[PDB]
Amino acid sequence: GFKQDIATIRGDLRTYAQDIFLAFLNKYPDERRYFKNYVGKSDQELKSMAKFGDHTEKVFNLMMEVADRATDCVPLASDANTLVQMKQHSSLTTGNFEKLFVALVEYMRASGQSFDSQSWDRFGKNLVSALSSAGMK
Amino acid sequence: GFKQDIATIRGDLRTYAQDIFLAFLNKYPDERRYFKNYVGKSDQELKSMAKFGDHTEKVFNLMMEVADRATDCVPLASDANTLVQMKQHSSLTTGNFEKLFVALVEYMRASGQSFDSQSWDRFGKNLVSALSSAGMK
Ligand code: HEM
Ligand code: HEM
Repeated sequence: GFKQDIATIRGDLRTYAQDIFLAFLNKYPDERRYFKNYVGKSDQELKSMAKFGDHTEKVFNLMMEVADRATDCVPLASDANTLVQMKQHSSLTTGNFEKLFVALVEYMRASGQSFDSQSWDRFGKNLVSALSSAGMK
Repeated sequence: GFKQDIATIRGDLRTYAQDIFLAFLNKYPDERRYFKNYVGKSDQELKSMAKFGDHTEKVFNLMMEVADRATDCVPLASDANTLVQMKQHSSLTTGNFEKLFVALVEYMRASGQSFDSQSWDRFGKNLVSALSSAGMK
């Protein structure tokens, strides 16, 4: 289920983080604009970039922490606030977060693994509602 | 579902509040110790006590608001905080609340209405979880 999924992703965090983030960037090309050093690079080129692996891993590490702290897939208000006031997110709207989770859910469904995709869909929706109440447009 | 259940209970609150609270007290006789004037009385006698109906209704008026304010059966941290800080609850532990929901879920399953008993069970567990986080033993 949801808790096992967190253990699965953490077990090979580097791999899952890179593949899911690329799935996100290629599904929503407009999103790459927020990350100027990823522009004009193929998937393999990015997988070779030290900063790419490190950053994506850090993004997913925090996502897993938030997911582990949640109750019945509902994130803590404090975690939502933390994501909203991070300077790196100053610019962002809930729309950007919805797209990430759509790509994440689609990735899980398309993989071979037995992820609890329904819970992740729920988690993403609840997280987006939480960002909204936290003041994100 | 859960949201419709809130509307159903609100539509005949006094009746539902008394029957469920009576179900609670009769399943757990020991819990009546927290309510001084309820010992040694039959159900019909309690229902004729103005104080019994007035307080049970107020208890359910608030319970429905907490449920209404919840996201995915997960109550707001602030509502959990209010329940723990209420002076009338200074001597309670999460066990008392757990028993109340066991009785409430049993009541719904035994009735003939189409209540979403599974959701109320989840709500009860998540609320107990929230009470513990708010400092309740
Ligand atoms: C709830 C999901 C998300 C989490 C947990 C998260 C987490 C993080 C973290 C921890 C960092 C700092 C990285 C470091 O330490 O170097 C970061 C940076 C950043 N995030 Fe997020 N993020 C999320 C969603 C998003 C979304 C949806 C966007 C926009 C499509 C976004 C855009 C950025 C950008 C532009 C940076 C700075 C760029 C960089 O580090 O190269 N993030 N994020
Ligand atoms: C989350 C479920 C609960 C809610 C929303 C709730 C709500 C309330 C409210 C609003 C009052 C004040 C009523 C007034 O104005 O007189 C009250 C009083 C009280 N509650 Fe609770 N309560 C809950 C659970 C419990 C439990 C599980 C117990 C322990 C069996 C309990 C014991 C009491 C007592 C002893 C009083 C004061 C005695 C009395 O009013 O006659 N409550 N509660």
